[PDB]
Amino acid sequence: AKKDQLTLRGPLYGNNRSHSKTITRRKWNVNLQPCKVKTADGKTTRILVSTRTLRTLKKHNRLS
Amino acid sequence: VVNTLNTNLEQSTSNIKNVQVKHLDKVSVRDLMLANALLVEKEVLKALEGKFK
Amino acid sequence: KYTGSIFKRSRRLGFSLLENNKEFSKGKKRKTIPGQHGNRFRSSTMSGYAQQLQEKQRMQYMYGITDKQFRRLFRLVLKQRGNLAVNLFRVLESRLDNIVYRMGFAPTRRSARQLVNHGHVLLNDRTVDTPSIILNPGDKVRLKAKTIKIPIVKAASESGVVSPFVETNNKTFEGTYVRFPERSELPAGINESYVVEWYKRLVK
Amino acid sequence: MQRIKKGDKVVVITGKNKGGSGIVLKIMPARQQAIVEGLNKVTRHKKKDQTTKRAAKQSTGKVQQEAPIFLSKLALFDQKAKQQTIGKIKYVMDPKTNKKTRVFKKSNNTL
RNA sequence: GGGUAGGUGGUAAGAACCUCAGAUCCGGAGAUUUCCGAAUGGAGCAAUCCGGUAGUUGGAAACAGCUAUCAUUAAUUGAUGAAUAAAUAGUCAAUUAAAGCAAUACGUGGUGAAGUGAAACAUCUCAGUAGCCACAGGAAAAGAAAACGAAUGUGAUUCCGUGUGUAGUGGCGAGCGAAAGCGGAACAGGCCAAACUUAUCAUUAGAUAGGGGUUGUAGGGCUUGCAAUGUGGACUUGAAAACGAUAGAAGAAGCUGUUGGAAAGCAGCGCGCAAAAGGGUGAUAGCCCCGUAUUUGAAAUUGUUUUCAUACCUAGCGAGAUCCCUGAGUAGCUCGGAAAACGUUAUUUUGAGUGAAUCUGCCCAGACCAUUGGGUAAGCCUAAAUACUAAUUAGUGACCGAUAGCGAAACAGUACCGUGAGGGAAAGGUGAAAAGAACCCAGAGAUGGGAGUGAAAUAGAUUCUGAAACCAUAUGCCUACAACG
RNA sequence: UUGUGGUAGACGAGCGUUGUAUUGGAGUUGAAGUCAAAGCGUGAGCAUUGGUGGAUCCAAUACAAGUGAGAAUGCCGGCA
RNA sequence: AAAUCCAGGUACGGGUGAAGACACCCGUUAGGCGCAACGGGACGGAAAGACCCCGUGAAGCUUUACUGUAGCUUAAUAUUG
Ligand SMILES: [Mg+2]
Ligand SMILES: [Mg+2]
Ligand SMILES: [Mg+2]
Ligand SMILES: [Mg+2]
Ligand SMILES: [Mg+2]
Ligand SMILES: [Mg+2]
Ligand SMILES: [Mg+2]
Ligand SMILES: [Mg+2]
Ligand SMILES: [Mg+2]
Ligand SMILES: [Mg+2]
Ligand SMILES: [Mg+2]
Ligand SMILES: [Mg+2]
Ligand SMILES: [Mg+2]
Ligand SMILES: [Mg+2]
Ligand SMILES: [Mg+2]
Ligand SMILES: [Mg+2]
Ligand SMILES: [Mg+2]
Ligand SMILES: [Mg+2]
Ligand SMILES: [Mg+2]
Ligand SMILES: [Mg+2]
Ligand SMILES: [Mg+2]
Ligand SMILES: [Mg+2]
Ligand SMILES: [Mg+2]
Ligand SMILES: [Mg+2]
Ligand SMILES: [Mg+2]
Ligand SMILES: [Mg+2]
Ligand SMILES: [Mg+2]
Ligand SMILES: [Mg+2]
Ligand SMILES: [Mg+2]
Ligand SMILES: [Mg+2]
Ligand SMILES: [Mg+2]
Ligand SMILES: [Mg+2]
Ligand SMILES: [Mg+2]
Ligand SMILES: [Mg+2]
Repeated sequence: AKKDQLTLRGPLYGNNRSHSKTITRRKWNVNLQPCKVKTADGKTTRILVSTRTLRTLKKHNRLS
Repeated sequence: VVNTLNTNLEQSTSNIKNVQVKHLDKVSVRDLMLANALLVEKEVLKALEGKFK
Repeated sequence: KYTGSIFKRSRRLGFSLLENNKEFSKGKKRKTIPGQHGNRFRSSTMSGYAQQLQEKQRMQYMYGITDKQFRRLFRLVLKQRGNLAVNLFRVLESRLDNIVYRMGFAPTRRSARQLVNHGHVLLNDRTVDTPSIILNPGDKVRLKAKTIKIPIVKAASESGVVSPFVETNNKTFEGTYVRFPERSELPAGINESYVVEWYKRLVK
Repeated sequence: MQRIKKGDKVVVITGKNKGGSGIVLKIMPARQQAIVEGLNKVTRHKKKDQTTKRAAKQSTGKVQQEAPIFLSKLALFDQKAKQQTIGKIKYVMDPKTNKKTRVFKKSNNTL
């Protein structure tokens, strides 16, 4: 599914309000961008993660 | 009409579908005027005046 | 929803946030939890009332009461004549199982209560199953014969041990009293009267 | 135990037959009836059927048999007493054999 | 174990047996449990087909019997091992769990309309309802203040009444509608991270396993003393006792006469009651029977509570130092949405982006600032009151009484309809007892008329009572020159 | 004394069905049901007798309603 | 068997009438009841008119009617040196 692999945070369903307040259901998708990290002997394994998690990995020295 | 819930009296008058025994806080208008006859205890009567106030 | 592999993600980070929140190290604390909660008390600085609360707890435990029942009994005794500091003591000590424990046919007050609930207990103008009836100073409590048919008997001995505010003859199973317990027979475990004022604030 | 058993003398206390003494030959507990010899004589109109070795003859005319009677209408008959009378029974247990035994309540006669 | 003298399940008679060395029957505990079905050795058109492996018995072998085992995924462990040295991917083996179903009912979460109303309609309502899906549990959810809110105030959550159809919110239209406070049901608060310290990891630890700690009238750690050996739990194992649940035992009291087929009705004279609830017995029985009130009883399984011991947690008040720790892609902010009564806004939440501080700190008191005051976010667990009844036991009905009551009183989700999903009926009563009509006559027979049983046969299996419409027969009157609601 | 035609409609007074609560009463010497007849009422309605029928029913005062059928190309069953 | 059927014992002429009568008014004619025929009438039967109108009805279709939207395209921003 279109979801992160580190966390379980997925899409967010909501309303598409326009002028005249017409209601149409829409979906916000998370920015799943590929990322490589070093775990278990630094073994890089591409993992589709959200940019938010990408920032977290970068600050946590993990992303190297 | 009984104030102290005697047990010997309650053991009897239970196989008699006709007669019945009740406490002062249990009798109502209908039970009173269905009686056509009633035997009232003296201390029940003293409590009666107290309840009326 | 796939091969979540908690090892894969947990080790993937080794600290992170989700990792540490879940950190399997998660012990049991399954004895820490119970006991400390159990029941506490002490007195503080800002409210004073701390003493009242602790004393209330002690008194309720001495007789095995729920706070709601206590509020009911205080409401009952509150209205009458005046400085009723002699009435509520009799009210708190008029419990049937309380009388059964001071009567001496049970090892402990709650055990006596269990007996009462199990239908051991015979009264005068009535009988008894509920362990909460308020008894009158001069009332009899003839013990059953079935209980004696189960000789554990060890009890009868306690009966004589007694406390002066209870007059019960051993083996013969009978009891009544007069001169309701004075404060001497209500020992210093709980002997104060500002718990009364605590309930006056909390209960109208 | 049971009020009526197979064998003891019994009489009828209600119906067309009054004071009919007899011996119970069989008891159906489920429908609560009792076959007593000499009482409730019914006469089935015996037809003729021939489909078996015994049915080849099956000689049956006006055979009179026994009709079942409700156990409520039955009452035990006393024998030990010099003056026999109809009464009700108890279920005393004598410690001599520790076995339940029927005893009448208007006398002291066993069974 | 209880309990007896009958039993071999119903339409069901007969034949043949069993049973007093204690049968059938009731209760507790076990044994066996074909095939399909989550189905799981492989397949497949369900109740079928085709096997592998390791044993063991016959055969001279193929083979055939008799056993056990053989699915997938996830976790742990071990062995083996690519591109490519090492190492992984991968492969194999062992152990432990998961699959599914149902209670036409309750819970949580995700998703989520339309008919309709607004007398049209798009904002709005309907409605976060129906439906779809995921996960449970015996309840679930929630939960211990970065809170309410305006005070010399209350002090987890949940549920009920009121506050009130109030403040408010609404093409300010249709409509929607709290949060405080007050009265009640129940009541319980707990535990980690970090400091500091111990031991070990090529100790590059930034990791593992322990001691220490759990906060707001700030708490804890650092150093230094006094008082403590207790009280209490949401608590483990045992032992004992009590109250029950799953079969049961005992359990009082009536005769006579009359109508009647039959008495229990009616009448006379009695009797018992902690039993006058009910059912049956040829009509309407307190005393005919079974029962009921009441007193009792468990070998075995199981529930609740209590007692004792036993593990495991749990403890106060000071002094000094002025040092350290208190949860970060977090709280805020911007851009689009939403939750709350609110149609987006102080508070809560988040898809994208950015991004702080560290008790003289941070958040809140409906924009915002200052003063005052309240509270300690970014970690976890939490009984009780609360929601519901497919099922087990007891019971009740100014509830229904075969067109009613569940669709289904009978063998009803059946017959039947449709490829299928699906749709879906009608139908009860002889008599106290079959004593269910032997026999005679007519007829080919069914059947009918007698006979017989029965109180009744015009109660006869067409089987309680038998209405009208409808069809025939007949006593009496009228009617074939007569225009007719 | 003045009145009494009447649809929509307003108001008032009553009848009838079933059950419940209190009183009393009838019933295998025959209740309900059901059919017939030459009765009584201002109206809904109410009796008497006889046949059939085989076990419940009636009167008074109150109470509660699935309480009143001629029509809906009404539903079901039967019969023209 | 079938649709049909308010109960019928169901004439004609002129007139009348909700405006075209088996049934009303005034006259005329006609014994009771069938059978075989043919269709004049019973505004005959079957189908709650499809034409027309009405309803602040439904549905399908169309467009520079309104309000939106899938898709396509452009820019900012993150991945992004
Ligand atoms: Mg909408
Ligand atoms: Mg046995
Ligand atoms: Mg709409
Ligand atoms: Mg509308
Ligand atoms: Mg409308
Ligand atoms: Mg929970
Ligand atoms: Mg018992
Ligand atoms: Mg018995
Ligand atoms: Mg008896
Ligand atoms: Mg009876
Ligand atoms: Mg804020
Ligand atoms: Mg909303
Ligand atoms: Mg502060
Ligand atoms: Mg904090
Ligand atoms: Mg039905
Ligand atoms: Mg019917
Ligand atoms: Mg079929
Ligand atoms: Mg005949
Ligand atoms: Mg017939
Ligand atoms: Mg009939
Ligand atoms: Mg003539
Ligand atoms: Mg003529
Ligand atoms: Mg004429
Ligand atoms: Mg008038
Ligand atoms: Mg009536
Ligand atoms: Mg009659
Ligand atoms: Mg009706
Ligand atoms: Mg026909
Ligand atoms: Mg004209
Ligand atoms: Mg036509
Ligand atoms: Mg029309
Ligand atoms: Mg329109
Ligand atoms: Mg419309
Ligand atoms: Mg682009």
